[PDB]
Amino acid sequence: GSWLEPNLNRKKKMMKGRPRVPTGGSTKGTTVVWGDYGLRMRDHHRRISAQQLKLAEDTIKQRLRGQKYRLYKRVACNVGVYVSGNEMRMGKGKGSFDHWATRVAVNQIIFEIRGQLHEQVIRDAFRLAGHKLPGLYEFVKKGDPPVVGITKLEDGLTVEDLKNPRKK
Amino acid sequence: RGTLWHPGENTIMGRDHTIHAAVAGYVKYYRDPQLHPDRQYIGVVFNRNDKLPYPKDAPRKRKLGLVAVPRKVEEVEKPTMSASGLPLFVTRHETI
RNA sequence: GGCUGAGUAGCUCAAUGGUAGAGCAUACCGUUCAUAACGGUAUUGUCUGUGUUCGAUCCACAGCUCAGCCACCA
RNA sequence: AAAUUAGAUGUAAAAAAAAAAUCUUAUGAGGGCGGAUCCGCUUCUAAUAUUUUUUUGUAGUUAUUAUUAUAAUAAUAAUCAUGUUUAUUACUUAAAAAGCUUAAUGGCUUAAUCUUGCCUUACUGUUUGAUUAACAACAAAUCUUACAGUCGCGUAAGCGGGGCAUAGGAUCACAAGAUACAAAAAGGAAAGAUCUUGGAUUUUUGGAAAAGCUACGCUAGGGAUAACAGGCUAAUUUGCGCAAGAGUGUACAAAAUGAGUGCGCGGUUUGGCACCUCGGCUUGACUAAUCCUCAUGGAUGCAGAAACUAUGUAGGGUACGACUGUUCGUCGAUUAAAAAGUUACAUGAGCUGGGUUAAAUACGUCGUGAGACAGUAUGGUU
RNA sequence: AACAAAGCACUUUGCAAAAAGACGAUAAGUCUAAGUAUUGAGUGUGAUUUCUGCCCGAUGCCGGCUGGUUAACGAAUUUUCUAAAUUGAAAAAAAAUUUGGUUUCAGAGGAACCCCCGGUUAAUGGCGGCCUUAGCGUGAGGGUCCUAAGGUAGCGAAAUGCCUUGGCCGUUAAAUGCGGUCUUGCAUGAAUGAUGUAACGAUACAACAGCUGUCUCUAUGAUUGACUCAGUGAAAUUGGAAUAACUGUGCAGAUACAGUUUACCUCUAGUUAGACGAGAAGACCCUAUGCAGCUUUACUGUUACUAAUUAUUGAAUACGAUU
RNA sequence: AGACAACACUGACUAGGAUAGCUGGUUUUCUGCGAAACCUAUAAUAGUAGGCAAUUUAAGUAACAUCUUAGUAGGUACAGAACUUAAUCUCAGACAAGAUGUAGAUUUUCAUACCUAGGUAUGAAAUGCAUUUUUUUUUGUAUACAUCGGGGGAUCGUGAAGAUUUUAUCGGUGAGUAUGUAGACUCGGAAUGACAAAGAUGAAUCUUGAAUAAUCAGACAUAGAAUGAUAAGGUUGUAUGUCAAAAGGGAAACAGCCCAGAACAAGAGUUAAGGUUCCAAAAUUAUUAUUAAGUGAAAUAAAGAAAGUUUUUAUAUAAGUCGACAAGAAGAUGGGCUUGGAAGCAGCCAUAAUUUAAAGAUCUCGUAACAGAGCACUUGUUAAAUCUUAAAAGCAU
Ligand SMILES: [K+]
Ligand SMILES: [K+]
Ligand SMILES: [K+]
Ligand SMILES: [K+]
Ligand SMILES: [K+]
Ligand SMILES: [K+]
Ligand SMILES: [K+]
Ligand SMILES: [K+]
Ligand SMILES: [K+]
Ligand SMILES: [K+]
Ligand SMILES: [K+]
Ligand SMILES: [Mg+2]
Ligand SMILES: [Mg+2]
Ligand SMILES: [Mg+2]
Ligand SMILES: [Mg+2]
Ligand SMILES: [Mg+2]
Ligand SMILES: [Mg+2]
Ligand SMILES: [Mg+2]
Ligand SMILES: [Mg+2]
Ligand SMILES: [Mg+2]
Ligand SMILES: [Mg+2]
Ligand SMILES: [Mg+2]
Ligand SMILES: [Mg+2]
Ligand SMILES: [Mg+2]
Ligand SMILES: [Mg+2]
Ligand SMILES: [Mg+2]
Ligand SMILES: [Mg+2]
Ligand SMILES: [Mg+2]
Ligand SMILES: [Mg+2]
Ligand SMILES: [Mg+2]
Ligand SMILES: [Mg+2]
Ligand SMILES: [Mg+2]
Ligand SMILES: [Mg+2]
Ligand SMILES: [Mg+2]
Ligand SMILES: [Mg+2]
Ligand SMILES: [Mg+2]
Ligand SMILES: [Mg+2]
Ligand SMILES: [Mg+2]
Ligand SMILES: [Mg+2]
Ligand SMILES: [Mg+2]
Ligand SMILES: [Mg+2]
Ligand SMILES: [Mg+2]
Ligand SMILES: [Mg+2]
Ligand SMILES: [Mg+2]
Ligand SMILES: [Mg+2]
Ligand SMILES: [Mg+2]
Ligand SMILES: [Mg+2]
Ligand SMILES: [Mg+2]
Repeated sequence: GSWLEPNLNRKKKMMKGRPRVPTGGSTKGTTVVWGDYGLRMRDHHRRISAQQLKLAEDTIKQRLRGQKYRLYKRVACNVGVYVSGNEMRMGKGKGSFDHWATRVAVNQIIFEIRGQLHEQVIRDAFRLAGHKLPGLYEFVKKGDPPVVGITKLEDGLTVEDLKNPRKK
Repeated sequence: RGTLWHPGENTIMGRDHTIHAAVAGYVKYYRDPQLHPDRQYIGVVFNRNDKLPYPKDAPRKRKLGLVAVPRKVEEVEKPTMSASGLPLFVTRHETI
């Protein structure tokens, strides 16, 4: 399949579910692993659609067309959103399939890029995509520390210091 | 449904894999790697302080479970005539 | 549980103890100066099984399936 | 591409001996001491386990090599083998899958699977303890024990009251057997009683033999459920704004224009919920997201004029007529312009009743029919 | 526009004791009728002109077999219990047979309805398709499937047309209307009659001329009420009230709560914005193992009516059928 | 015409004889205790029965509740990528030896042709750097023998043959202690809650006997879910509480929120939540900072913009920061191509140089094309002794 069209059956309906809310000190997906730069969702956890991610990719390609680069996608659309008729009355079972989506936690990388482009050009492309994606996004470089919740582990800060009851 | 736990010391398993108690003791959940390395058993011990699985070399711990009562010494007293003066049984024999 | 009818070639229909047929729907040929008509031929074979008789589409039994009314219907 | 067969882990198999310690056990020494086998403390011996532990020993046999005088000693290699090598035996061989009457989950591989032998306990009666007192009651249920009776398999121990587990409804009546209880004067019997057994889309499955219309309708209730309005919400909208800028604009992103989008306001349209059960005329009030009139910025795309866009601003105005029941909408002709919205989609104890609109009637369609229809038509106590 | 109606058509009625039809807890009997097939009754249509086509399969009715089925009746069968007798058994014994009483099983033959055959549309009712064509369209034409038969004549955006304000024409300065016309008529159609005129209509729709205070746009005048004095003297209604405005709140629309604002006390004539104003359980929807009337191939029943037969009630002959 | 048959007619009036699981009503005081709106069944779902269970007061208690200590059952949050699911990324080869050549130095060892045991030559090795190597005409070790076809090229090549080869191409396979994903993934794994034992505490709260009810649309709040649209004062479970049936203080007003459970009085009494300038009981009480917008002050409007302001952390400065002003800003050279024309400045390709105090084969205007005016960059003058620039955060617009 693909990252926008999974190899799943549309007939089997899926519950709404909720994005992952790490409350134990997890840093999964909060670091650039493949490319040199990334696009991080820094405000809140959402459920992005396959149509909103496809538009974000076209925006980056439209801005970086005619140049050498390598775009990695760190999210996959594997959540079937079944929308019942907004004109229908409550009940009578679940709704029909509408589109594919993906749940993303806070401070997680959406895209990554690696190329000989200037830092400014990549920033503009990511900014244009952040305006067309739901939420607020941030430019991230490779090597910066991970993020535990909404707190960056900067200045030698560790995960054990965030768990220590004594902080003052 | 199925043998998640297996019958152990002083326990029996039912047709539907239900584990019962075979004696009057105390329930114990344990694992016996000597008998089977991938099974967990349920047993019943007579002493609350006992610990299973018992060592394979120690003598079996078992209770009598019987009460002593005077034996019946009733000897042959079968009569032949009823209270109505009738024979309690008549014996016939065929001859050829 | 009880009783009765029943189907034959692709399609539609005959044949009752004795050959297993007719018509049609393609095809080939013949006829005609030529065409259309017409004529001839060809296959596609008795619902299935068993039994009775020298001999069975045919009579007897069982079943498939269709149909008649039944039996139960606490 | 898809037929059958053969394969697809590794180790071990002469034999050990001995010292202490860490626990754990013992119906071992009938240990000792407090209260033989009861109990919490207790030494000793023994057993299991654990240390990588302190080690000692690791031969014999066959062969090779070296020294020594065919044997002796040392080192190295091989060594399960008195046995039909197709060896055998023990241990090990992830998970899933296959199999186990049937879906799915769990479980079984040391048997609940497979193969084979003999069998038919897929037995009769009574009965124990449970399902933290089955199903949050009762009942029909589920698992389980014991005793008596007498059968099967097995060397034996022992196992068997159907199936690896979880998916098949009573009474009454009826029918087939048994029991010997009662027998409406008496002797019998009939009809009853007890035990066993069978036939159920009794499927509204704790178990009625059961089709519709009413707009001619009635009563008791409910607003515990609807339509109008109000309320909450805002998917939607024929309501708007901002942000970013692919693109159009001969050139040049932002004069104008603005794909698919993102962040919002607002409560006008069609909707959701269920807290609660029309238009016109007359006469206003209010909002400003502005049709005209006033001031004004930008406008390679502001020469002028006119218009475009935008910023202030709601004082006043926004008319007449034809069609339609119409708000809406179409059109004619004027005008500086003939813009919108809220107020119970303002206003019916102020009017109107054309629309919708009970009884009458016809038409088309649907219905076997009575009748019905978001249908159409004439009429219909405000 | 509905009913009736003259006219039209169909079914029925032979009168010999009752013509049919209607009435009669149910009869005698009455109306029909002191009538007789040109009479009476029932059904539909609705003067007249021009017309009324196709289908008897389904449903209903009518006719018909010495047929099939066939309740009662009934040839042939069969059983429970008990009394007595016989046989058997004669051991602790039933059991079997015949007769009496008692009580069951049982069906060759044997009615109508029904099955089967035929008839009937101004009886209830029904009156389809799919391919191909002289070149694209259009089908005189041809082939094929199905049905009882496939909507004929005529009419046709209709009182019937959802799409729709159908296309065109005329009418208006402007036509969702009206009239004419063409057709593919969602869903026209021939006595549930089709169609075209004369005459008729407080029917419904549209147009023209005239006329007007209907209107642009109202004004004046008259009488009776309204108003004041005198006389007489109601009613609906009313939990109690010292009964303002705004925003908010809240069983979700406040004179009465919160906050702020404003207002001296009390009447009269006007007015109807609110008091979710009053009145009417008026109106809608839902509920009740509540009702009523009506319908039918709902369930369960009763009748008209049809068929057989004991009895009242006795016979003769012929023929046919089972054999 | 369901028309009329004397208020009434889809069947009058009158007398006699009903029911209503429905609505409404049910009358004095004091005192004690005190629910439920859940489960199961029902021709039921507005009803009812049986349970749970409110009450009465007698028997019991090794009762019940709570904590402590020890033990047990079970897999949620979390976390992780093991098994399973979706998608994505990287790798598919490493070493030792051997062999194969090349320029050497002409020293040593070794083998042969010789000469006469030494030299004479001849070669080979030793030696340094290349070089071949996982199925190869290259074996071994260690490893998953660690990869196979299709398609696009370059070679050899035959009477057409496709043997041999290449890919920063496709698919598959193998490997990864690589990245993510979770209602039907859980190897790891809480707290909480549940069961039972002993002990202690406590307000009898518990069980049983006898007697005997009500209730069976619940609402909201908080947390976490399903559903809806990650809307509803929406619908539907779970945990906890309140209201219902609870007054009182606080939240302006307030069924459900924060406190606290009203037998009646007295008190500048002691406190909770909450508050203390005035309405209005109590501070115009102290300390350190921020804001200038009445922002705000008891119901947070968003993204976003910006010489608002403060603070922090870097950084510039008499080697003159910052700003302005004066001049310069070259040359090979109109780079090559393209084009009617392309001269830095339509487009395409290249953009190692050179000489300078510096000067992009050219950043923004301009020309038909040149020219021309600016920029980057460079020197100089003016001039700051806490005074430059940027980023982040706080409060504001
Ligand atoms: K965004
Ligand atoms: K009507
Ligand atoms: K509700
Ligand atoms: K008529
Ligand atoms: K016919
Ligand atoms: K007929
Ligand atoms: K006929
Ligand atoms: K008969
Ligand atoms: K016609
Ligand atoms: K009023
Ligand atoms: K304020
Ligand atoms: Mg129970
Ligand atoms: Mg007697
Ligand atoms: Mg039931
Ligand atoms: Mg049940
Ligand atoms: Mg309600
Ligand atoms: Mg200007
Ligand atoms: Mg003025
Ligand atoms: Mg209104
Ligand atoms: Mg009003
Ligand atoms: Mg009239
Ligand atoms: Mg006529
Ligand atoms: Mg008569
Ligand atoms: Mg007529
Ligand atoms: Mg008889
Ligand atoms: Mg006969
Ligand atoms: Mg006719
Ligand atoms: Mg007719
Ligand atoms: Mg007076
Ligand atoms: Mg209000
Ligand atoms: Mg008051
Ligand atoms: Mg008035
Ligand atoms: Mg009031
Ligand atoms: Mg009527
Ligand atoms: Mg009437
Ligand atoms: Mg109390
Ligand atoms: Mg409760
Ligand atoms: Mg029932
Ligand atoms: Mg009720
Ligand atoms: Mg686990
Ligand atoms: Mg609610
Ligand atoms: Mg209540
Ligand atoms: Mg309170
Ligand atoms: Mg206050
Ligand atoms: Mg005080
Ligand atoms: Mg004070
Ligand atoms: Mg140029
Ligand atoms: Mg150039």
